[PDB]
Amino acid sequence: TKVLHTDSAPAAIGPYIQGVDLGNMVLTSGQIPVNPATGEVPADIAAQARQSLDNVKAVVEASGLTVGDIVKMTVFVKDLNDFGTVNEVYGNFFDEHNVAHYPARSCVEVARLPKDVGIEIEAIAVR
Amino acid sequence: TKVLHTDSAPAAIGPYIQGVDLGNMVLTSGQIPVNPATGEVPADIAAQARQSLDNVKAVVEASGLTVGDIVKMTVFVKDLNDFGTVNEVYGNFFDEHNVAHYPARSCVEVARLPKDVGIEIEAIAVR
Amino acid sequence: TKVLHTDSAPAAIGPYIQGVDLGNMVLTSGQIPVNPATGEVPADIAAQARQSLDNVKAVVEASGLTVGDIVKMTVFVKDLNDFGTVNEVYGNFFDEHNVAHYPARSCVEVARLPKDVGIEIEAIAVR
Ligand SMILES: [Ca+2]
Ligand SMILES: [Ca+2]
Ligand SMILES: [Mg+2]
Repeated sequence: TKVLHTDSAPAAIGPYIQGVDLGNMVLTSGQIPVNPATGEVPADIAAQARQSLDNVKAVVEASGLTVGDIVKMTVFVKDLNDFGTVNEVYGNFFDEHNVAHYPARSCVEVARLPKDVGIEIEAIAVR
Repeated sequence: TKVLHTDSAPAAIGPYIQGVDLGNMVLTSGQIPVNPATGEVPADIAAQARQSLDNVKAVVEASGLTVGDIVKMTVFVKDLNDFGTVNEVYGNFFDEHNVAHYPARSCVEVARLPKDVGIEIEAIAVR
Repeated sequence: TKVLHTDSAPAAIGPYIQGVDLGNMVLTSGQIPVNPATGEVPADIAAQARQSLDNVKAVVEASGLTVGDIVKMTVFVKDLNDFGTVNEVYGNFFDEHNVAHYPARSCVEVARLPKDVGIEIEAIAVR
């Protein structure tokens, strides 16, 4: 087991690590749309969706793996009315990374997220 | 890793795959109560719980595994007040498949689900 | 695979097991803050958080592993306004167990939890 840490994902400010490498599998903590360079969250959902995805990417890359190694993700959103926009950003993100296939996924609307963000994404990648 | 696909589960009409086979473990995407042949969702929760479970079963079976190979399920519901009905159907489904033991499970009521369905279920199975 | 059972975690009263041991990984069912000795749930969120964590620990210990082997946990809460208290208890718990590092984590506010509890936690541990 190895702790994953990267300055390209929001700093772990609390009792948790950004992600963990189990050897054959990598698990990331749920990533909120905080910009790692400023500590701020963009106002619009499209930008938040892309920021969370970029954060997931940073944690996965810290293990030496790539976006294409992601096999499952869970997407928690604050409002499914924005699902069209989130899916568009989400699909485009994987397309832009030239992945062989999209990962398996679960998506649900929650009552609230940390810092009142509109989305949180956790992922599983395999080596 | 291998992509899982079956006509017995709702077609992936978004940026995701039905499930993934990691060799030792199989992970399904969250399955909603859509009838794969008609694209329709039954009106009552008992029927929806049944359809989602059948969908999960289809994805797991696509890997060559069975319902008895499921080790963990996460059940997201729209209403814990229907938990009596959901719990009945859930237990019945596993009993009908003559499993040695029920899987580990987490159940929570979410704020909303894709397509305004009443339940979404994701599963982990092992070979 | 092996079924995990312990009298130190709430009794599985339904179609599920407390946890499962897959050999290299242990998965616990979501643990609610029920005190296994009395069957009661404490009123305050701090007590509930510690009770759920102790229940998770009990399931993990039933496999032969320890708190230090926990690598990922998902924390579902009924109210994020109680998150300062939950993080406090959560960090204190791992600190008291002298873990080398905190595990990866995802935290979201749900609409409702079984028995109307304020927190539910599920964990993954590795051997
Ligand atoms: Ca496009
Ligand atoms: Ca709602
Ligand atoms: Mg109701």
